[PDB]
Amino acid sequence: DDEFEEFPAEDWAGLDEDEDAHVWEDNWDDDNVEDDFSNQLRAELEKHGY
Amino acid sequence: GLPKNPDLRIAQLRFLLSLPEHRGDAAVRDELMAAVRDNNMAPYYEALCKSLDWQIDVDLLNKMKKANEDELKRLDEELEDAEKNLGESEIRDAMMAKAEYLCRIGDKEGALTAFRKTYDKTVALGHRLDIVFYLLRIGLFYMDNDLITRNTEKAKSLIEEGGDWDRRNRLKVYQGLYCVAIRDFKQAAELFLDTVSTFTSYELMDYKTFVTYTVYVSMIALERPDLREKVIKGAEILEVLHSLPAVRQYLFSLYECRYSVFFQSLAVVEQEMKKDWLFAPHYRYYVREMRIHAYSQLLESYRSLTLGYMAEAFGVGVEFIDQELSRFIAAGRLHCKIDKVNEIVETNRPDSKNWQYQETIKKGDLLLNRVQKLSRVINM
Amino acid sequence: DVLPPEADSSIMMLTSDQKPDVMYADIGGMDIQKQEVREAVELPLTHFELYKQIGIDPPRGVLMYGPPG
Amino acid sequence: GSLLAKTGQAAELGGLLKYVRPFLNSISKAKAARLVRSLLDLFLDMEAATGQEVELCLECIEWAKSEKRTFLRQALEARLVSLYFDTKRYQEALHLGSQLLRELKKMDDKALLVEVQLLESKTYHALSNLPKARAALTSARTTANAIYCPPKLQATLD
Amino acid sequence: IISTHLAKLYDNLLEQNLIRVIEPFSRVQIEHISSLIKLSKADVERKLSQMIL
Ligand SMILES: Nc1ncnc2c1ncn2[C@@H]1O[C@H](COP(=O)(O)OP(=O)(O)O)[C@@H](O)[C@H]1O
Repeated sequence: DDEFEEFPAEDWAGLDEDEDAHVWEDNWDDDNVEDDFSNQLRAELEKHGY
Repeated sequence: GLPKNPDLRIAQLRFLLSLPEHRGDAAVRDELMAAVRDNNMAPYYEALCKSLDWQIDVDLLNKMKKANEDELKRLDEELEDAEKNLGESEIRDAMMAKAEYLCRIGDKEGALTAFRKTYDKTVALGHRLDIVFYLLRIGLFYMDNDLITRNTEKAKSLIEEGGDWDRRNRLKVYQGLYCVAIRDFKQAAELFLDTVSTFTSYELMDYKTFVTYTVYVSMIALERPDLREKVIKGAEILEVLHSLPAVRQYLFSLYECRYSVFFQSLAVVEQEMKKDWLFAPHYRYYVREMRIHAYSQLLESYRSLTLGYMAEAFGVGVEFIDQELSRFIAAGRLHCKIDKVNEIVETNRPDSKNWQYQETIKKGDLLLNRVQKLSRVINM
Repeated sequence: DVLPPEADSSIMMLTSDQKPDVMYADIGGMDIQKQEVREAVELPLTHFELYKQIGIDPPRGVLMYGPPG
Repeated sequence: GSLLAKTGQAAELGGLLKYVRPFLNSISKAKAARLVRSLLDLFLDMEAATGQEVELCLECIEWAKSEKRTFLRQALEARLVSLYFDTKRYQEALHLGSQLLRELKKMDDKALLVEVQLLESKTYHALSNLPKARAALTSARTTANAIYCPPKLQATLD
Repeated sequence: IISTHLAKLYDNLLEQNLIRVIEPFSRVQIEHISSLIKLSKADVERKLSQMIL
């Protein structure tokens, strides 16, 4: 039993936090950055006049 | 089971003061009004982050904590030293009073130590059920998802097997693990529509709050199969929507498929979920998943619905719906394409044969990956 | 081979379930007692879990020694 | 009281009801109790002071409780359950009906129980609580078998 | 049980009228369907949708 350290074993040097520390399953679209939807709908209501 | 429920309230108040900075004036008031009470000094190492390091009650409040904790500690010492009561005796409840003092007054560390001590000491059915409930409640208090999973695993495995008619008193918070997590789609609802509460208004802060969780979970679950015969037929469901008109408003809006009021109410739902510590689907399943179900419901039974008219039938801002459709198609759902040169939504709904055959070839891909992995397992 | 169905071997009636003939409160006899009968239906109406814990021993056989009344 | 109802007066009838209390506690309990009920029903009939009808009757119930006329105060509680259903009250009518049922089932009244159960069935239907309405209605029938010819009540059940 | 049943009955006639006039057509323009039913376009489209969802 060997760990195959011959291949470059660059362990992740952060050791600070787990971003998804829980069992949450992420998606490619789930991690986009926006002001959610409530603010966007408010802006949509404003540009239409109400 | 009443304890740790007002503790849940202060935990939610700390959430409302910490994560959303918009609530920084009223959140301070409710946090202070419930932290000067309830003896929040040991449970104030978390509270010091938002407000000052310590509110100006230090001398009086700490004396109350130390005196109360010492009195219970003296009581515990008397039972465990002067009397040799062991096993099935009153020492079991004496250590429950110790754990209650270390939980309701002291920090969670002492309460957890007291719990784990008597859990390993006595394994009686009633005692084991009560402590599992307390461990779950303190776990959902301090947001230790590891502790919530641990108590849920043992309870669903062996603890709930021994003893019945108490699982009906526990699933409402045993499924809270799925409620706080992303899994609000299938497993949550299937074990959470049960309207058998262990108390009239407790655990999840109310029966009304219990319903709001039911409505949110059901809305994430499904769009419009015979849900009229699943939740709408529910008499207690109709009654509580009479109690909450706004909650009744969007639930009927989704049922009636009237998008003009739905989106405004859906945004209100997302804003309400923002003020709730069960905010895990922050960018996935507040409004995007529900409208994915709604848009799928809308564009199905349609072939080419114009962007301009579907925009006014689903709010305003033709460009806003156009960019929303493009984003969601790129996400994968909303099975359709956009004819930009003519501004048309040409859907592509596969037939019952076509869509299902697509599902089989996908599962064929996954299982070929499985058997190839198993072919790796053999011959080595 | 073994036959799964058992009711039709000698007829003697069959599954009368899933068919509303006389629902419940529509009976003209009101109660007579009908509380021991609802006690009898407690076991079909789940409550076998409530038979334990609560420590009751639910009834098993109900004999009605009455005329066609 | 008959002329006040005929004319439609409210303040005068309210003052008369608040004034006749010495005479109520000088005669037969049943006769005084039914006189109170008749005057209260006549007052609540025409003039719709929704901000005063509930408060006035609650005061009468408190007065009846002070006089220890249990059957009187129970009757007015049933009347306010009916008034609550008339005003589309959500759940305060429900607990009041539940409180009435607990107080009345220990007794052996029959007319009040049928009215309470029927009112409970009505408010379930108003809140669209069909299965509980059916269960309450079935209990209403089981209680209503006692009265042989309540010509108004039998129509209400039907 | 007055507005609710009248609305329920109104839905019944809408469904019956649509189903009665729909057998011949393999593909019919919806403004023609509205003309036969003597109604507007949005309400007929909304009713026909709610039936088919
Ligand atoms: N609502 C009702 N209440 C009481 N009896 C009824 C009602 N409806 C019908 N019946 C009668 O009850 C009878 C049952 O008869 P039967 O089964 O022969 O009596 P037994 O069960 O004693 O042999 C039927 O013949 C039917 O006419």
